[PDB]
Amino acid sequence: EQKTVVVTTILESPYVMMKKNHEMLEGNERYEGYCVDLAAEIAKHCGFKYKLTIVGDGKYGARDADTKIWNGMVGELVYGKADIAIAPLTITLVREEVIDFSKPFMSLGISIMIKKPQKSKPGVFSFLDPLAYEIWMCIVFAYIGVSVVLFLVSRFSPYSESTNEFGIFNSLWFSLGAFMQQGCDISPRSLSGRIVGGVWWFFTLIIISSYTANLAAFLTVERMVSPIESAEDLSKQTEIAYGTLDSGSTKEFFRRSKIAVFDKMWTYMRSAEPSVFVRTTAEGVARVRKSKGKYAYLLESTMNEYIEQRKPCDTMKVGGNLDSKGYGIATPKGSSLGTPVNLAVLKLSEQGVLDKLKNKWWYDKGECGAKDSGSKEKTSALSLSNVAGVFYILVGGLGLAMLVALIEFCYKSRA
Amino acid sequence: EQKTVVVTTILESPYVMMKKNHEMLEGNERYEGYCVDLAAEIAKHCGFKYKLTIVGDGKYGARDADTKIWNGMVGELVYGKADIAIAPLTITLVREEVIDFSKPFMSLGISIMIKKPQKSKPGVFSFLDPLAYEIWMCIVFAYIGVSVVLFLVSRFSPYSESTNEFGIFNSLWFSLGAFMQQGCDISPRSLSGRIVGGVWWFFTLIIISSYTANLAAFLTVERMVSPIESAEDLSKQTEIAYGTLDSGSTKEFFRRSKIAVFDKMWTYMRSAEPSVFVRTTAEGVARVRKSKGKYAYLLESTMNEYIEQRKPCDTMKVGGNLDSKGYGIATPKGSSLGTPVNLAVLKLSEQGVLDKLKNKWWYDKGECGAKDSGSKEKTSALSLSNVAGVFYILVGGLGLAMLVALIEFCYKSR
Amino acid sequence: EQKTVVVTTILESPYVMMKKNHEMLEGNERYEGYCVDLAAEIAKHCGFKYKLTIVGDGKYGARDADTKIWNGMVGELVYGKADIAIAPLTITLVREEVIDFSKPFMSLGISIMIKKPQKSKPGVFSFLDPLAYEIWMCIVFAYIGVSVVLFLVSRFSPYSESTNEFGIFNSLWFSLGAFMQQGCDISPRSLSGRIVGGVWWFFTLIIISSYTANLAAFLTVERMVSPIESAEDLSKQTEIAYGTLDSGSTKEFFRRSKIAVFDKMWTYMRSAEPSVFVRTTAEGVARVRKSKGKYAYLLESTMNEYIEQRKPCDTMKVGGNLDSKGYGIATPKGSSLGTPVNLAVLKLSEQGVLDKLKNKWWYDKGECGAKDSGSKEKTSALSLSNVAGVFYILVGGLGLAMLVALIEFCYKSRA
Amino acid sequence: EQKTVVVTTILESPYVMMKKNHEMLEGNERYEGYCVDLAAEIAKHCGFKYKLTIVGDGKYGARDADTKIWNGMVGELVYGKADIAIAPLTITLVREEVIDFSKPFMSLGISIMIKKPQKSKPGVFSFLDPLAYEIWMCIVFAYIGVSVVLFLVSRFSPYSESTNEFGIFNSLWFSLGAFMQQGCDISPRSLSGRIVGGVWWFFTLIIISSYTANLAAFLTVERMVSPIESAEDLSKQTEIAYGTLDSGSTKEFFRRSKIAVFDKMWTYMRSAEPSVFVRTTAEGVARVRKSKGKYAYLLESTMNEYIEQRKPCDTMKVGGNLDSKGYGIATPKGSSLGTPVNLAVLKLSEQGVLDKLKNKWWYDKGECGAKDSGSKEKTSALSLSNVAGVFYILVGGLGLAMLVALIEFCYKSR
Ligand SMILES: N[C@@H](CCC(=O)O)C(=O)O
Ligand SMILES: N[C@@H](CCC(=O)O)C(=O)O
Ligand SMILES: N[C@@H](CCC(=O)O)C(=O)O
Ligand SMILES: N[C@@H](CCC(=O)O)C(=O)O
Repeated sequence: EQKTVVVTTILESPYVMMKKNHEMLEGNERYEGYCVDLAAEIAKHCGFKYKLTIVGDGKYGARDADTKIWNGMVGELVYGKADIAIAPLTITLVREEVIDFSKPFMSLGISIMIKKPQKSKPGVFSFLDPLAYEIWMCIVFAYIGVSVVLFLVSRFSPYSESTNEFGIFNSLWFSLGAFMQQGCDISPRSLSGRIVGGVWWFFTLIIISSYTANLAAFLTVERMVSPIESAEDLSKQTEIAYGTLDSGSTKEFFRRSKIAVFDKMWTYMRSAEPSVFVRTTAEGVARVRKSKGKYAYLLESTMNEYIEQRKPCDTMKVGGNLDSKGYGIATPKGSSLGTPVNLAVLKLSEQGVLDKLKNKWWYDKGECGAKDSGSKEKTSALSLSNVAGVFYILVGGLGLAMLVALIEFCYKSRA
Repeated sequence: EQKTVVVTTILESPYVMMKKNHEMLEGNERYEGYCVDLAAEIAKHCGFKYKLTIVGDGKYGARDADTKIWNGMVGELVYGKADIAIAPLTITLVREEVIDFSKPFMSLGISIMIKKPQKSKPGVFSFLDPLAYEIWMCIVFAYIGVSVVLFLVSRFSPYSESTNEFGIFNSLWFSLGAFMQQGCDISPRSLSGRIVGGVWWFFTLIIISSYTANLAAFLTVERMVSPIESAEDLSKQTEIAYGTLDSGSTKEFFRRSKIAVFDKMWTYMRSAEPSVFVRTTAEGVARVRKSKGKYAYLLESTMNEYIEQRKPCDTMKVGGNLDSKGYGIATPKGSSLGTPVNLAVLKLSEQGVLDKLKNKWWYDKGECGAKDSGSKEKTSALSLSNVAGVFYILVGGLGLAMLVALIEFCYKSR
Repeated sequence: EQKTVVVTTILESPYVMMKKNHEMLEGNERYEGYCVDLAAEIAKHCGFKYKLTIVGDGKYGARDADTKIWNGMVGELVYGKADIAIAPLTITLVREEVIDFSKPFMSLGISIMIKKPQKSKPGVFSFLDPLAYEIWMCIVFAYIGVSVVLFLVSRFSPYSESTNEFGIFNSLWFSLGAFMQQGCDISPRSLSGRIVGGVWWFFTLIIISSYTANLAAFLTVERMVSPIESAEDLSKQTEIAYGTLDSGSTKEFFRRSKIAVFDKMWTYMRSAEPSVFVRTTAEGVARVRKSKGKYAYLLESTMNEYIEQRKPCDTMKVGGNLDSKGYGIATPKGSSLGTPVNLAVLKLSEQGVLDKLKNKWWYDKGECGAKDSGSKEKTSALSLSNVAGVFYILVGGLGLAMLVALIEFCYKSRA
Repeated sequence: EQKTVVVTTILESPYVMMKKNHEMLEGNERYEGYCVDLAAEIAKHCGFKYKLTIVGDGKYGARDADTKIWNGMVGELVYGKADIAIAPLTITLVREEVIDFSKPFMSLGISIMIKKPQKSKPGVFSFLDPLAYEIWMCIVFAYIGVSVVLFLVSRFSPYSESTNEFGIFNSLWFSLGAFMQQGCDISPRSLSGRIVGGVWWFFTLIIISSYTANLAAFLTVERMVSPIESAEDLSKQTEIAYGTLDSGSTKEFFRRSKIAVFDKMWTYMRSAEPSVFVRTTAEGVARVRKSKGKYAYLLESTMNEYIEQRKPCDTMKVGGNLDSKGYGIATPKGSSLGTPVNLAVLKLSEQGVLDKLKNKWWYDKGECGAKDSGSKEKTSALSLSNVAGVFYILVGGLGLAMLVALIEFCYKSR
């Protein structure tokens, strides 16, 4: 052995994660993840020891403005602080000119991530929502007064007061049957009473119509929600905001491309304020979760499709991949080990362990059941929950009437 | 000029804007006069130092009557206190008399701006809206006629008369209960009466279904409708006062205008009470936003559009352009600089840099861009104020209902 | 002297029009219009003899790139067959370099033009349209059958047929009461009759709801028509095609300006086939009038304002002016007439005689001005006409029942 | 001294187009398109002389079985008919090892294409649809319970036998007459009975209002049917058939892909009985359009998005595409032409000129703006089919109703 090769790597799940008790372990053993396995396979096949090292400045890095200095992991490769890079370093021309890459071993595209919109489980009494509290309260008050006036008018000295059935209790019973439009078994005969009947009928006719119309409009508006799709709406949408990782090559791609859609996006991202960019993936996704709908995030599809299956399961992909790129193992210019590394990559590809490792690492952590897949878009049908409440009132009424009849029996058996 | 010039300029947000560090920036670097420094191409060719200098009077300037004294920009040019102006100033013959002008770099016109309309409170009797007056009337006459005809045939000589309930009072009662979809105990029991009952039921079914459908449509889609649209409306104006900027050449234009509609407008604005004119852009803006429903302000369309995208997005252009005029460079008569700089404007129009000059200010600040019907806030509950009218009718009817009973009681007292 | 200067002009209303008796008249009096009047003021100020001449090739003309031979009126002015031109020749830089122009005497803007949307005249029976013919037919049969079956089953012997009131006529009367949801005076007694009643009730309950829902939808859709406004979204609309005059200045404007919306307009004008372009203003207007709704036209606003006020009145302005331009008297390079002509124009402008002409040729010619004022038809409410039909049925029913009572009298009166 | 080369190409409609003067022109003039002007630009940079020819086999063509002797388009290179290929051909290692390939000029991947869905014939019982299934049972059980409780409370010794009319049969009849608003023959005389009578009315009012509202919502903004969410479903179902273009590189990709779903799909298509593979793009299109969506076709998405715009717009992409692959120029081993064109491809790749070509050959050909619903349909009346179901129920009810009377009469025949 000549020397242990110094390897640079940057923390991102599931490529690299801290071990449960890494502070107790050896420097190489401190880490666990996809890249730890791939590095051990390279170490086996190429036959040399290695030292895992975290990137000190913690970013992939790009050309510095107006200085042409390189920072990040790329910086560590060109200024000789380390010998080989095993990390999600993406291949693009502007860095190919100064560092060398192996053959690609994984494929990816750009993706968009948003919060899941809502969980709108209907309330036990949502059916009242069209009319609001005040109207119901005033309807209740009017109900009483109508019966009281009808009764008082109906019973007075004909100066023969017994010649009508409109007692107090019947004077209540009539208004309720009137209000539900169920008709009645009796009719008032006085001029005053006929006036009262007319006006209560008109009141009913207005109210029921207004309620039905408003409810129809309410359900119709919901149908046209039309959520954002295919990333095209973000060309014109402006209530939403979006941004990307800093110093990543997503940013270079957006500011360098000239396709009118992505040119418009870059114009937005360079003019939108305050700064939409974010310095780490973890707090970027935390920013999306906090914004609870208003801020979207752009990221590599591999990472997006890792996250949405994790425990919180509160976010999802939208749209397809916008382009295509690949990952590669990287090494300094003219490093003689680089071609052995390419051979190792080719052999591990042919042996299919690149499949083995991915099938190990992604699906086991996919503990979310992926329920509510969207394969049944409500079928427009009005579910029982939306009106459930109404049955409770009916059942309670019938339950009450039993007790009423029982006390009526106990009365009639002793009065 | 002494190989040096002080370029007359005015702070107007679409064309010249103060930099933040204005306490310490000085010279042209206090601003971003990209609207000028391309026309300074000939200033580059001649190499003379140019200072973008604030116009001393802070205004477009004017020419007095009688004395013909020239104010602000105009004064300082004609008095030789300044030498060249690249200010956003209107081409007009009254100024061509004493100064000369380049080819205009862009064209614009008179525009009119009002406070953006907003939904008002519902009327107490707004529950009537879906059917309009005529139908609400005709229903009544139909009801009367139907009751009378039901009465008549129901009291044909039975062979003894009055062998049925159907008196005129009872006939009105029956027809009223039948319209409202309520339990009516008595029955025609006879061919002509049954015929009358049928059609009346059909009629009431159709009316009710129409009303509910139309209201449902009404509550889904809203349109505020602007109250005015044209200069003709401004000639038929009820209360909304209007006037141009003071010292603005549009005012002189109105004084000059001979066409009968504009002459009537001018004579009104002359005969309107004082403080009908305003002296500054900010004053007009503040007056318009203060004028919830009382005043309207006239300004150039380019400023109107430049404001419309600012915050708050609560003002709007209405109507078309009233005329057309150019904006251009102005200079004292016969200046050795004013002649060749016209070549700059020409060749820059050929280069088409005018498009960049526009975009950099009107479109880079698009900000408050397109809003449309895509998604809406929840319609929310129907408020109590929107149907309140109905309750008053009910309580009024009940309150009335007692009096008839009391008078009946007193009537039968002897 | 002056050798009878020749003036070129192109026929276009209202600038120049044929005299109705031009078949036999001679001289400049053979014409009428704005321009032939204005020629008299030029002759007044210059004091020369002149002749009107019709443009042979009938178009204003353009560079005709790749051959670079001018044509039209401009052709006649540059190749020396025309001494001076007085016509709606607009001033543009590509012309000023070949020919001189005077000071502008009138101002113009470009405008869009469209057909009126035809008014939705109500029908005498428009109220039936929600429910389609076949259902209206079949309801009658269902009614008849139900009534007959109810009668037959009601009056079959219970083991005695006098025990129920459900005679044939009463059986016909029950069902009509039931359909309109207006209750009834009597109820079927037997099990079979109760079954029939329940069935008919369910049927009517479905029908009435379906009718109301459909009608509400039908009205709602009408509201959101949202017709083309400001006409710039013709850059986004594609169902409606639009043309432009050939060899006119408008045809140059869309190639020569380079604002993005006009770029895509010009791209459309390039690609659309059959060609949107047209040879003469009259037949372009004819194209718009016949190809109602789906076709549109671009023209100078002065000409549009002339057209839309004429008696056919079937077309209108839309949107504002796009830019600003003017017309001037024109003359060859170095012609001595040019400056005298400019002085004449200046004098007539200051003397306001330009208006003294214009007023005669537009304000008197307009004879259509009907616009909604004071109140508006379109606002919200249903017209009487929309439900007119219903009142006729009611009136006819009441009118019919009189004759029934009269024949009832005629029967009994000789018993 | 002089030298020329022969080129292979294929008439793929977005990439190469037959010029109308197809009778007698040369291949360097017969054709236009993305491949044609790409080749012209390449020859502009590299300077070499060439002649265009169609691939003589006219197809991609399959590998020779068990020998892999190359197809026409590759053989014309390997067997010296041509020296350079510029065609929509997939980059793959099974080809790269035999011939060299340029840097890819585009990145693309497989997608499904299916027939655009259309309105189906309405179901005979579609009148049920708005109120959902479970509710209908609850209504029935509530009706029964209400009738029983009414009867019991009506008859549990209200003080006794014969004191009231409310038999159990009559109680059920009352319950039914109260729901569907109609004539009420009798009424509860007692408090408990009136309580029972009350709430049922409120319940029926709510139910009816809800149904009629929702149906009206349904008939505006239809937005219906989505038969396939992704090829996942296509792997779960078996009714709709599918397959790739024959000899296509998709077939080789599936032949060796280790993903369980794709391996299942491969084993199925290999095991599929009828002719699932098609030889030409035209065949795949015609087969899909014919099959009314019962067959689905796999292709590279860059064709799919082009065909989508070629009217009629009756085909659509679904799913977010499958994978990523490159298209590039190819060159046989040892050919000197290889690197001097590869450097030109690199030049074009870095200069971005390809974006002009993409605009010229895809986006300038965009026509089908009906995607955005640029025109608004107009509603139509309900057909008899859309409600026909209820009539059968009515007639069946009457038919049943007649039989009871006869059996009753026969029962009372002794
Ligand atoms: N780490 C990626 C970028 C990741 C991202 O921006 O989402 C790169 O090397 O560019
Ligand atoms: N811009 C105008 C002032 C505003 C106005 O005329 O109303 C001018 O140059 O005088
Ligand atoms: N004669 C007009 C024609 C206007 C047009 O049709 O565009 C001109 O000078 O261009
Ligand atoms: N014809 C291309 C693509 C076919 C496919 O998509 O499988 C090739 O075989 O290279």
